[PDB]
Amino acid sequence: TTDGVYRVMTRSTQVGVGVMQEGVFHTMWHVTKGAALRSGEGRLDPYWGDVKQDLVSYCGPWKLDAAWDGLSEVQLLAVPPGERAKNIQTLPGIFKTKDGDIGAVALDYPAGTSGSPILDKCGRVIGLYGNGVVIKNGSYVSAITQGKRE
Amino acid sequence: VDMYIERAGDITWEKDAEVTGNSPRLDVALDESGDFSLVE
Ligand SMILES: N=C(N)N[C@@H]1CCCCNC(=O)[C@H](CCCCN)NC(=O)[C@H](Cc2ccc3ccccc3c2)NC(=O)Cc2cccc(c2)CNC(=O)CNC1=O
Repeated sequence: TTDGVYRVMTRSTQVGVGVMQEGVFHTMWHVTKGAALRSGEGRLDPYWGDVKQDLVSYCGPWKLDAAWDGLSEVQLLAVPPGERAKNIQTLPGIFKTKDGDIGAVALDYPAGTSGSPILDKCGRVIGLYGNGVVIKNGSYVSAITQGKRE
Repeated sequence: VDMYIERAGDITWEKDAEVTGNSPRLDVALDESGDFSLVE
C-alpha cells in the first residue's frame, strides 16, 4: 500500500487506475464494482463506496479532499493501458448541474484509464478521471470526481 | 477473476507542460446510477 498511482488489472487486461494515499486505495466504482484487490501477496477489501458518485475506497475511508479552485489549470496524470503514466495539463470546463457546478476535463482516453488522478499545482489529487459525457462530435468530457473525507 | 493492482508511478505535477483541450460549458444531469447525461 505504498503511496502512488496504480493500474487495476484483471487476469492481463487493464480495467482502470487508482490512487494509494494514507493507506487507502481510491478508484472509480465502475472499475472494480467493489471486488477485492490483490496487491502483491496481500488482499485489499472495499471499505466505502457510492454508485451515484461512482467512487470506491479500499482499506479505509476516502482520504482525498483537495478541491479544484474553479480557476486554475490542472493535470490529468493519465495511466493508459499499455503506456507509461503521463501528465496532461488543461483548463477544465464545467458540468453545470441542478446541484452545482463540477469541473470537467475535455480529455479522451481509453476506458481502462478510468480512475487516473487529476492534480492541482501542488500535486494534490482533486479528483478522479472517467465518469463523463460524450458530446456531439463524439469526443469525451470527464467530471473531476471527488469524494468526501469524513 | 484475479483483480490486482500494480504500481505505475509517483503522483507529481510536471513543470513546463503545455495546456491542451478546451474548456466546455455543459448543462448536465446525473442519475441515481451514476450516469451523466447532457440536458437538451
Ligand atoms: N470518446 C469516448 N466515448 N471516450 C470514452 C472515454 C472513457 C474514459 C473512461 N471512462 C469510462 O470508461 C466510462 C465508464 C462508464 C461510467 C458510467 N457511469 N465511460 C463513460 O463515462 C461514458 C458514459 C456515456 C456514454 C454515452 C453518452 C452519450 C451521451 C451523453 C453522455 C454519455 C455518457 N461511456 C462511453 O464513452 C462509452 C462509449 C460510447 C461510444 C463509443 C465508445 C464508448 C467507444 N470508445 C471506447 O471504447 C473508448 N473511449 C471511451 O470509452
